[PDB]
Amino acid sequence: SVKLAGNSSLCPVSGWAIYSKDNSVRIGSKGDVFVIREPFISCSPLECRTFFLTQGALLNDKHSNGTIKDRSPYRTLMSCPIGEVPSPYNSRFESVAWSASACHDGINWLTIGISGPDNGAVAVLKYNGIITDTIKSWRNNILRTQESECACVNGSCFTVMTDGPSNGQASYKIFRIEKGKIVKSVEMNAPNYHYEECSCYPDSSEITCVCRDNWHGSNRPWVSFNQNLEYQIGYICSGIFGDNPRPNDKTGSCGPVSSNGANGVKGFSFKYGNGVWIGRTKSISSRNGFEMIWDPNGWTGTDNNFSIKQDIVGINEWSGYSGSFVQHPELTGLDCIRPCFWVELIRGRPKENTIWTSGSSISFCGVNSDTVGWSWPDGAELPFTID
Amino acid sequence: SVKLAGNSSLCPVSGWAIYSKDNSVRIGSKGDVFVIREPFISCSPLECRTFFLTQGALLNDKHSNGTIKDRSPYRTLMSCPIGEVPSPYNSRFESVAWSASACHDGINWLTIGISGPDNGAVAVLKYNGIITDTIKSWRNNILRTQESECACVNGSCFTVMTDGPSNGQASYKIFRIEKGKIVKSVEMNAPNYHYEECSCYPDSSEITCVCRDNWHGSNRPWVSFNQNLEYQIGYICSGIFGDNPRPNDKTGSCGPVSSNGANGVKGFSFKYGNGVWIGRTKSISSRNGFEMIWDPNGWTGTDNNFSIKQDIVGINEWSGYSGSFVQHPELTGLDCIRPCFWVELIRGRPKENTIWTSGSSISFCGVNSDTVGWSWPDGAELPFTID
Amino acid sequence: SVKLAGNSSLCPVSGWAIYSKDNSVRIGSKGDVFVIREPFISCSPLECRTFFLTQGALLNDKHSNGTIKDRSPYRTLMSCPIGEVPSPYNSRFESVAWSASACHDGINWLTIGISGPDNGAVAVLKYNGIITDTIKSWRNNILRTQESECACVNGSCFTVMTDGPSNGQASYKIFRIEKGKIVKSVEMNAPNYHYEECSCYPDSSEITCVCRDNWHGSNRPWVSFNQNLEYQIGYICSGIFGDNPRPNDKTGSCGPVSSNGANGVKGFSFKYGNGVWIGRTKSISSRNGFEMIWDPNGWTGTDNNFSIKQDIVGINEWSGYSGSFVQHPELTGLDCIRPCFWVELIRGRPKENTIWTSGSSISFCGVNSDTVGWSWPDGAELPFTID
Amino acid sequence: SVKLAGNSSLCPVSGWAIYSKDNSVRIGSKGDVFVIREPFISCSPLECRTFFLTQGALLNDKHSNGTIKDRSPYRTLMSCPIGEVPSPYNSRFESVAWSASACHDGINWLTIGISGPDNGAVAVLKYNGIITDTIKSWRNNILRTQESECACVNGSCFTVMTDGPSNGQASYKIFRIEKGKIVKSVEMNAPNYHYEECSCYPDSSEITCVCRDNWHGSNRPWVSFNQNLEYQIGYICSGIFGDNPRPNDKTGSCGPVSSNGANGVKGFSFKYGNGVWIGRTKSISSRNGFEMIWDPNGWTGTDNNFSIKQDIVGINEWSGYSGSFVQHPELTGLDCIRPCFWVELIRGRPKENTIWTSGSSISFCGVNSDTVGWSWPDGAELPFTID
Ligand SMILES: *[C@@H]1O[C@H](CO)[C@@H](O[C@@H]2O[C@H](CO)[C@@H](O)[C@H](O)[C@H]2NC(C)=O)[C@H](O)[C@H]1NC(C)=O
Ligand SMILES: *[C@@H]1O[C@H](CO)[C@@H](O[C@@H]2O[C@H](CO)[C@@H](O)[C@H](O)[C@H]2NC(C)=O)[C@H](O)[C@H]1NC(C)=O
Ligand SMILES: CO[C@@H]([C@@H]1OC(C(=O)O)=C[C@H](NC(=N)N)[C@H]1NC(C)=O)[C@H](O)CO
Ligand SMILES: CO[C@@H]([C@@H]1OC(C(=O)O)=C[C@H](NC(=N)N)[C@H]1NC(C)=O)[C@H](O)CO
Ligand SMILES: CO[C@@H]([C@@H]1OC(C(=O)O)=C[C@H](NC(=N)N)[C@H]1NC(C)=O)[C@H](O)CO
Ligand SMILES: CO[C@@H]([C@@H]1OC(C(=O)O)=C[C@H](NC(=N)N)[C@H]1NC(C)=O)[C@H](O)CO
Ligand SMILES: *[C@@H]1O[C@H](CO)[C@@H](O)[C@H](O)[C@H]1NC(C)=O
Ligand SMILES: *[C@@H]1O[C@H](CO)[C@@H](O)[C@H](O)[C@H]1NC(C)=O
Ligand SMILES: *[C@@H]1O[C@H](CO)[C@@H](O)[C@H](O)[C@H]1NC(C)=O
Ligand SMILES: *[C@@H]1O[C@H](CO)[C@@H](O)[C@H](O)[C@H]1NC(C)=O
Ligand SMILES: [Ca+2]
Ligand SMILES: [Ca+2]
Ligand SMILES: [Ca+2]
Ligand SMILES: [Ca+2]
Ligand SMILES: [Ca+2]
Ligand SMILES: [Ca+2]
Ligand SMILES: [Ca+2]
Ligand SMILES: [Ca+2]
Ligand SMILES: [Ca+2]
Repeated sequence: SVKLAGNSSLCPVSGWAIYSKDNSVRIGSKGDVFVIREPFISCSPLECRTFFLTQGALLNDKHSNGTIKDRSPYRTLMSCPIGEVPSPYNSRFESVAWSASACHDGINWLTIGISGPDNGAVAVLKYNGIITDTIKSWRNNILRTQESECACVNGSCFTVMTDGPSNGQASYKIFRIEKGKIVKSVEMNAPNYHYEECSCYPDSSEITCVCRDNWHGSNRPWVSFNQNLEYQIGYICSGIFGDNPRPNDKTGSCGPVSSNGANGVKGFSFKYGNGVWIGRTKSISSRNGFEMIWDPNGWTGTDNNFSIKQDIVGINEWSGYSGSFVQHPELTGLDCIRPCFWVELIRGRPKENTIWTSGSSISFCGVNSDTVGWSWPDGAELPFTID
Repeated sequence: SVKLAGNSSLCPVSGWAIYSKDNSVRIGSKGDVFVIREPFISCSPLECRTFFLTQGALLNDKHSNGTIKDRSPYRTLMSCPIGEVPSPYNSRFESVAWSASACHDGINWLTIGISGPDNGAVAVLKYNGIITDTIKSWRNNILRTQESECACVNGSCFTVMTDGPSNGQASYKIFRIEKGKIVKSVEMNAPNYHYEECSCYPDSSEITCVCRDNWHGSNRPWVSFNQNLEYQIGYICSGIFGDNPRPNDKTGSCGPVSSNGANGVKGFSFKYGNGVWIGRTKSISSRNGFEMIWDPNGWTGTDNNFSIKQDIVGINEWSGYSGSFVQHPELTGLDCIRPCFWVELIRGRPKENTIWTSGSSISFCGVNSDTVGWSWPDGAELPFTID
Repeated sequence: SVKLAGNSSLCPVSGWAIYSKDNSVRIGSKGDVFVIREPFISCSPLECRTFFLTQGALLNDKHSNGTIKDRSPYRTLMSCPIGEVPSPYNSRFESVAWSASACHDGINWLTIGISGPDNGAVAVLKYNGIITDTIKSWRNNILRTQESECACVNGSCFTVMTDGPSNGQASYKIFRIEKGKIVKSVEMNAPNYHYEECSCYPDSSEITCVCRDNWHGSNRPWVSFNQNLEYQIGYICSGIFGDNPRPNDKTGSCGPVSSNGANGVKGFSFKYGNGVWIGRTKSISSRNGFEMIWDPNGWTGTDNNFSIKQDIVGINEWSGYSGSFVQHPELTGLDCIRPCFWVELIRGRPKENTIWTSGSSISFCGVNSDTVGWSWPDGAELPFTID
Repeated sequence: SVKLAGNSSLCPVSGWAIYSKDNSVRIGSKGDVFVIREPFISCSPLECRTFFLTQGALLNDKHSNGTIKDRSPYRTLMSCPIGEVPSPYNSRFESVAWSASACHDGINWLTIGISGPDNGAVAVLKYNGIITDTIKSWRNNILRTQESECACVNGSCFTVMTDGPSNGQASYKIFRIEKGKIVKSVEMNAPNYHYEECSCYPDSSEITCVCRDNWHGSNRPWVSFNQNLEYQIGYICSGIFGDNPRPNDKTGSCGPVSSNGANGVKGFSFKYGNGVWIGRTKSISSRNGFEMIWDPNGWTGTDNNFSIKQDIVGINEWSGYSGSFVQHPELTGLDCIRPCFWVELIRGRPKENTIWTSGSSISFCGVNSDTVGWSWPDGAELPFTID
């Protein structure tokens, strides 16, 4: 039993092979499946698990009513083996939460679950299911975190949290956590930046996060840092805009792109030098479709040219949140950190005429062997009996 | 694999961080969830489990009819991982019982399950699921026990049982149990006292129990003892009355407070010198709401002043039973015994127009980092389809 | 990991403490519970499991139709932890079978499952879930076995099988099995005897079986043997008749009691010298009620006097099959083999107006501490929605 | 933990003893059971598992509509313990796939799952649930594989894949895989042959596959090879034709039998010198019934005589796919590789008036002790409530 090193580089990849699909909503039509949203994947040296925020209710039951709502005392962070439907019969309880993160340092699971009132939320940190720390809202305005896996390097795991307005300047903090205890934090000095729901991963002993600007950027902000939390900040320069909503592709900016900049969706990207693997919706205006784009100079370059595009979900199909997750050499036996990603497929409100909102998931892992584009949509037929 | 020492002191705490919430009733609207009551939490060196008394039926089924009833041949003690719904598909069978206790000595689980007729009930003791002892009613009047975890110190576990009237003087016995075998017992000499449903915990090699006086006390009786069963008795002196029902807060008594003293509810409190952490309903007349109060001299002082109050369940929401559970250093890695507590959220009869009665649960653990008050209620919408 | 010795004597006991109750039928009203019958319990050095013959269908589903039928290609032997409901979600598959036995030798599980046509049934023997042997019908007339646990001594396990008429002289064979392989068998020379559904247990290195005479005995036949299959045969002499149906208690016989001798029910008894613990229905004419009787000279004496009687199921409640199971010192840490027993509570056809037949179960273990009589019935309300 | 040797010979067997039956469709009438097809069994040194292709839906739910369809983005390869129903609550997720294979090399599970578009499908290979390789369609015409277990010898596992027309000459490749990585492949030079859905097993360090000719053969093609992929090809010569559909038994051919040669069904056979154990439907025109036939010179001889026939499923009952699986000495303790087989029992479309298509399964293992023929059919009553 040993700590993840996290000191090797990210595996370069040429394409994405499908890894999992849970068909949660299709199955929940009859089976006992949690109403969920904000799912994410995270692995240990032994297994990969799907984490998710339940709504404390099951699909096709009356208690799924009004589940478009983001926060409540009923939401809980739970997890199950990857690819399985989130059910009360196969799910491990993690924490009470309407915002969350989780990651394995090689020894145990760290989970972070935020609950409580909007004006004084509290993040409860657990290590091996034991409460080890808490951090309370410092701006009294919806303390919130990744909704994807934290990143671990040599026994230290890192996350980002935000507190403050969703439509203006907020406050962003980076945390270093050891055995579930916060050992260091720093507030990012990022005037005119907006960070939410960061997708963070380790790469050569350091952490890179690609996040969501809900205020005024249709491209994605990023923050990178070493174990001592010495950080750098910026925005993805590519004219291949990564957020949703967004403008049509055109000349980009290394700062926040104001056009269609308000609102957004959780997403991710993988940096490789000046290049970037961009995951994004296919629609510029709604959470529909998904695609992976390789842009060889997209991290630092502003043009809208790219080299590779791989279809993941058809433009006429619902998508939603997406996030990175990695597989360490301790798990794979490789000499690099393998990048994977998941996509949330959201069904129900507000776009569909149901009483409920829930999602299923798909995931892919990066490879250098042959791959293919396609569409792996949710596939449920709405409305349900309960609607 | 080693016996719990139980020789360190109780961890002082400034607040309570939320630990679990199962949403059992909300989920049971569709899912296969046991009708239950009298749940409690108990931990081993490895995990924490929710124990509970089923009614041998599932929610939203006709067999849940009449489950306001306390005792029957169908009630069974079962357990599942903390935070999960009590289902036939994830629950371990423990014992046949309509009253129960359980605890882990560091090596194995001890469970105590009382079943049989009101005039001759028998407690069946199990160690690692094997019957190790029995104790039969000695007053022929509803032998009954904790409905929360027993307490273990250096290979010996302790509990309290009551036999006799619920509305007058009864008989109370303390038991010392080793590997599931009763090695010693003593009858408490407590004229004018009434003890039921004790919440007991270890603290510096000795046991402290805070219980329910159903006869004539609106404050809570307590009994403490060493491994030798040499005991002391009294009542919590604070004018912050702990039982339900109870009078409005006023000058208290170190004896039983007669005002609104009849009837009651299972509860708990944590002693710290002259001070006390009091968990109680918010309503003085019904099982509604829940709050934690820190009263620096409430154990021995009679005034109605206090220093800290933390909201747990809103006054307009149903609560019910509550009980202590601890986490030992063998589990946490701390240098003290950590105090936690659970709350039963009762739904159905008699206050609601259903055919059934059942509960869900929430739990919290004590910390010295930042916390927040809120309301984490049951959240089910009654009546159900079966009603 | 070591073979059960089985060389200590049976623990003498003064009473029976309740061990488990699954409430299968009550729960199956909504939950996904197998339609079953012929359940039995058996333990390893680590755990105790309920074995049972499914009807390849669930309660309250149309496929439960006609399940009064004894034999079909759909019946399967499965098992789950004791006290849990037999569900597709918690049950281990053992074998395809409409008659069965099983037991643990201390190393692995032996299971015996008989399937195939009435005129050529085949018993499939498995050791650790791997087929190790088969034995085919030798009289071409419904090869059938214990429907309770086989008995193991020093790495050898033993069972009894019957082939031939249910209403006249049949053929009875004893088998010695090692690691799932039949190493020896012998045909019992028992003219005028009838043996079915034996309840066998180990006691001082030898095996004692108490069985069912379906031909012409209202008392129970027995067969005992050593590891070399050298056997003795007889009938329980007590005037406290053990079968169902049976006459009112009166002077008994050490041979088959012809009065009400036809038909019967699976049962058990524990021999202690000239004495016997008798488990039986309360009704002399139907499968209702259950009681344990201690008759100090009932094994060899013909009078109808007895010393102890303990109620188990009320006479106005349904019972059914019953069988012995033991707990070895390797499991309990005792210096003797502890006797326990289970009772099948049959609901549905032919006595009740349903389309189906199924059972739940209760179990008890022998102790020398205080116990109490009561009634722990099935408790389901029939008919069900499907009827 | 050690690699399977696979160097012993196949165990000669005289008959087949029933091993498992899951009753999936009967149970799925009420329970939460996946709609599935193309099930198969495969074992490790420790356990045997049922693999299967779900339709991302449950029985008796509207999402089972149209499941006669072979390929979709919703189909997933999952597995559960043998004999258990495939449920979301007991099934492990393996891969996203509408065609698949899997096998254990003694250390870990290899799974192969093909998904993507018909004109560019991709096989994703996993070792211990981690993606280790991919192979993409080379003829752009429905890349497809075994639908039964791959075969492992000394740390190398082997499979066969096909790409191209289902009604004419296609392309067939053999693969050698080590720890989930393709280390060698070769295209079979088989003009006028057609290979699909091979059932492959190890025997004396080499691999033998019996497959399906969908083009123009009513007998079955075979391919055998050593670890070096040096292969031999041919057709089973016996006049006891093995495919479905097929002509009435008559003089056979060692080449493809054109009569009723178009179309077919997945099947298997076990070679013993010039002899062959043939598993086949009972009907020559439809997927009904199943039987095992021993033909002492059927591998190389063209006559229609045989020595042994054992009934498995009645001619008036539905069958479907069938495939071999083996149990290695590492699992059984035998000095040979034991032959077993499974049968898919298909219910629904196109032969039955339902909206759905799904299957249950039975399995048998070869023995030299006594066995019996019978019929162990699916047993579900169609249509269902959803139809
Ligand atoms: C979910 O919530 C909606 C809104 O409360 C429910 O629809 C309402 O039903 C109530 C009671 O019949 C009426 O007073 C309103 O007119 C309805 N509102 C609307 C907008 O239709 C709905 O019944 C709930 N669904 C379930 C399954 O409980
Ligand atoms: C169980 O079986 C019985 C007997 O087949 C079914 O009752 C029959 O229903 C059929 C079709 O409606 C009628 O032809 C007969 O008149 C009925 N027989 C009797 C004795 O009532 C019954 O419907 C089945 N139950 C279920 C749930 O499938
Ligand atoms: C308030 O909305 C935020 C979150 O956005 C949304 C979404 O579907 O866009 C889901 C979350 N739901 C949950 N995590 N439960 C949010 N975040 C929270 C904390 O509400 C947003 O990033 C603006 O601040
Ligand atoms: C008789 O009522 C006692 C118990 O009261 C409570 C209650 O909700 O107040 C539930 C229990 N239900 C169960 N434990 N099943 C009781 N205790 C019993 C043994 O009935 C009380 O303490 C008075 O003696
Ligand atoms: C034929 O009846 C025999 C069995 O009896 C009965 C019963 O409820 O009485 C249940 C069984 N059901 C099953 N084991 N499935 C039987 N035995 C069998 C093999 O049918 C009897 O002992 C006479 O020979
Ligand atoms: C196209 O049909 C092929 C397969 O046929 C069968 C069948 O029931 O006959 C089911 C499969 N279903 C799945 N494996 N999902 C097929 N194979 C595929 C890849 O569709 C056939 O062998 C001809 O090429
Ligand atoms: C990464 O960490 C491992 C484990 O400590 C160490 O042995 C190795 O030197 C590091 N790798 C590199 C490339 O620095
Ligand atoms: C508590 O028990 C432990 C374990 O035996 C012992 O080593 C230690 O001395 C004790 N601690 C105190 C403070 O007495
Ligand atoms: C029973 O078997 C044990 C284990 O082999 C042996 O040591 C012991 O002598 C036996 N007990 C008796 C009473 O003979
Ligand atoms: C088969 O493999 C085993 C394991 O390596 C080896 O020891 C043995 O010699 C082989 N058996 C034969 C018959 O070659
Ligand atoms: Ca934005
Ligand atoms: Ca570019
Ligand atoms: Ca009171
Ligand atoms: Ca005070
Ligand atoms: Ca259900
Ligand atoms: Ca009889
Ligand atoms: Ca007598
Ligand atoms: Ca063909
Ligand atoms: Ca021949």
